[PDB]
Amino acid sequence: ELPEDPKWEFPRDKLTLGKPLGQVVMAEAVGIDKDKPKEAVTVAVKMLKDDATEKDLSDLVSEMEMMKMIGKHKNIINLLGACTQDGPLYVIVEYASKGNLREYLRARRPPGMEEQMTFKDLVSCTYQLARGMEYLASQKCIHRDLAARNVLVTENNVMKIADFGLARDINNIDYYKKTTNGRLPVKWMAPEALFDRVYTHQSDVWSFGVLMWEIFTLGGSPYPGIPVEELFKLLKEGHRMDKPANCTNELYMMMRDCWHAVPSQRPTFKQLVEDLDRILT
Ligand SMILES: Oc1ccc(-c2ccc3c(-c4ccc(N5CC[NH2+]CC5)cc4)n[nH]c3c2)cc1
Repeated sequence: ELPEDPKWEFPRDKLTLGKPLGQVVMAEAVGIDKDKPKEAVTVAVKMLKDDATEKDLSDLVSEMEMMKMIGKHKNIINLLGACTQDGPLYVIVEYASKGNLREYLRARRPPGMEEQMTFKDLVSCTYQLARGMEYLASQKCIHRDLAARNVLVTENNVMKIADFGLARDINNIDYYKKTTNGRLPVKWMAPEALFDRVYTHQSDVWSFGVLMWEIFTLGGSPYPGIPVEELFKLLKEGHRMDKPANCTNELYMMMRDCWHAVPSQRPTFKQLVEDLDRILT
């Protein structure tokens, strides 16, 4: 069924599938690193469950193809290889030993809210992620699922944009389907995505604002106490989240600018990068 692409193809005899982290498992990939071709490199492998749908398979194939076209960056989980032939589809990606940003932040919370993090650590985290999105945007990629749970942290605390399952080319949003943007978590979605069936880089900027609010609240849930059923109405009425606890007015203004009603009046990722560098220096 799946064509050949031997630049990306990786032998199935050299992949030992370990414990779970579709389903993702810890694996050892012997010779996946070009410069050390005998050593067992720890990677992440995404595959189908036994109860998978036709959509699950085209989603996974779509995700793989997306990660080949976007290329290489410090602040995105990078495609390492793929087993496409002669058995189950395996999509092989970088292992990030400290897991998702949400649990990473919640675990480092000071006591009494129910290694700790500095203001600068939270600004640095946001800045890493803005650089990741500046690259993705420049590669014509819209992510469509920016959230803390879809950021992974490496052993060295590097922030990696993950879960390209919903990612598209900019020119591959269907204005002429009702179902377009139907599988995006609504609490992270720009209103134009919710309503008008569009999605631009400026839709991702809105999401990145929500990610910022998650970062500065140390892994808090957006619109606390507000059901997704009521959020649609509160947004068109112009509701916006209030400032996180130890967060400066400045970074709150940044979140608020990401949540402008008009997509083209929101800042670009390039502008967020410039501004976050000045605050981090
Ligand atoms: O489409 C997808 C592509 C990649 C991944 C994915 C998910 C988890 C990981 C992980 C990962 C690494 C460590 C953890 N841990 C959390 C901390 N203790 C146990 C290890 C969890 C997840 N590394 N790389 C990944 C890629 C998920 C969906």
